[PDB]
Amino acid sequence: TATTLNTPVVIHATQLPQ
Amino acid sequence: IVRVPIALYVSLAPMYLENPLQGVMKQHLNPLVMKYNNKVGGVVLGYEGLKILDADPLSKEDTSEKLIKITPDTPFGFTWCHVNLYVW
Amino acid sequence: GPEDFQQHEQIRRKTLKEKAIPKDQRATTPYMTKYERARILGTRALQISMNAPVFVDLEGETDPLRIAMKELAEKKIPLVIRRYLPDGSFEDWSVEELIVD
Amino acid sequence: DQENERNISRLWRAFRTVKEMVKDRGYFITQEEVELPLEDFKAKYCDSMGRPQRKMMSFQANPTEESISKFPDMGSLWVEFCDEPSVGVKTMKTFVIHIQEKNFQTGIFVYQNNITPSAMKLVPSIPPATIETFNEAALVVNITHHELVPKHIRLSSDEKRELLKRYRLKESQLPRIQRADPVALYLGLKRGEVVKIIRKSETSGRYASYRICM
Repeated sequence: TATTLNTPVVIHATQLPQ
Repeated sequence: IVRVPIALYVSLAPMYLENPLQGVMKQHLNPLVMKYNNKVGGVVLGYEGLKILDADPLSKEDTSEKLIKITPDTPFGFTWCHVNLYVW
Repeated sequence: GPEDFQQHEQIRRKTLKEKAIPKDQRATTPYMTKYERARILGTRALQISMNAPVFVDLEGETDPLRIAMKELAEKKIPLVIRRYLPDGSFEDWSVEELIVD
Repeated sequence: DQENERNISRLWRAFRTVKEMVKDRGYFITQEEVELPLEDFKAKYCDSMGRPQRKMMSFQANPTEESISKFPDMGSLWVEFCDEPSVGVKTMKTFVIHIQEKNFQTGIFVYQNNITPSAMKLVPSIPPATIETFNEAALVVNITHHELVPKHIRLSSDEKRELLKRYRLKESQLPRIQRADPVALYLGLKRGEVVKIIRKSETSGRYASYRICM
């Protein structure tokens, strides 16, 4: 699988885990 | 259990071109539940506060009509999103 | 890290806002160009052929381009043309906002 | 006077072109001064023997009121007609110290036949004043009177800013006019300042286009 239909293109952390 | 705000770049289906929030949820967020992520650093236990960014910056963030950018060679739309994930 | 991405995102969105031209001062053609009409018809046809919800009533037709032309006649196309100026500035005209021919 | 009359007439035409050049650049010259008849020119700048006394024609020009309003920082202008066929380094030194002591913001120099290459390495060495060198030749005809050559208008700073904001341009992206083509020399154009061209397009009549000097 792993098409651009089930997984986001990029996962970026906006801020530190809070 | 740590709440980790993240920014996504997800695809929107023309089937979901009418409820993009649920479209993004069911395409991307719902699969991520109970599955470890190689980016955040833990198994995602849920999500909340999914907010879709706007492709038109001048649009007030209180509006309910946002713009999604359609792929030039595909009826799918890709947009930035912000969401908080419950990570164990 | 997260803060580096946060500042990268802030710079990107600030540049985007600095490039957008508000609706009150756009100086482009009020009409819809032939290229804009053709691409809006093609994209709407792609979307409807990809099982999108439709607004106009089907008259038994099955050609997605014909359905898109019917929607354009009824001004029911939920699309926006982002006309790009040479320097990267863009004006977001709406399909209904534009006058077809 | 077999050919000395031809020399006098060529010098008079060059002087007329210089007056027109200064006036177009935006200084105060009377229309009677520009359209100077040949007999009056001979009675003014020429002696009884017929020699073209070129020391008399060195004049000083000042901006008009409209020119001052347009360009705030325009200064006086000096024009010279050296007597010797070739301008020497000593004459160039005298000219540059003359410009410095008069505090002229622009000097115009002409040379009858030639200029020594050594007198050219120090003209751009006295900022902010500038020295522009022309010849008695290549000035017997005003190259802006040619129907192929359109009307060139030097765009001010405010108009240039308005142009760049109107087209959302960059100063580099505009069409470019060389610093050494006769029109830029005629207007005394500087690098970075835009000119305006009114073109006589046969499909649209008058047409406004702009070139930048780089």
